[PDB]
Amino acid sequence: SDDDGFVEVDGGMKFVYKEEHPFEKRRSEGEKIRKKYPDRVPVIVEKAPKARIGDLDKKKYLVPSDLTVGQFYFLIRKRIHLRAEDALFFFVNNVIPPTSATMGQLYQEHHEEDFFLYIAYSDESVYGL
Repeated sequence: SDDDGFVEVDGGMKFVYKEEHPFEKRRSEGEKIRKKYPDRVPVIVEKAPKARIGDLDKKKYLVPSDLTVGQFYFLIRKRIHLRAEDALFFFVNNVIPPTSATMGQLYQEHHEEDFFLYIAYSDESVYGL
């Protein structure tokens, strides 16, 4: 007992979506949309702190699970009208996901307790820079 160790609970990253939608309501929607569309995953995308980059009109995406991170990357780039030479990086829990992974795998490994996957985007490869 002298060495009892804390469990470090992971809350994920800060999102406006999480501040504006009560957790219990988020979890209800995440569970239900996964039953409605078992081959898709619900995703929240928001601009990271200090990013200097175009705004993203819509934060909520219902994504076929077999689409890759790289495909979703080009989708988001197009929605913010980024030029090809401009950078865009995604972060899930402060880590850049590999482009070859499926969105389904990223969701399975990293969805939060509300059954959403949370992605932040930035112009920089360091979250918050």
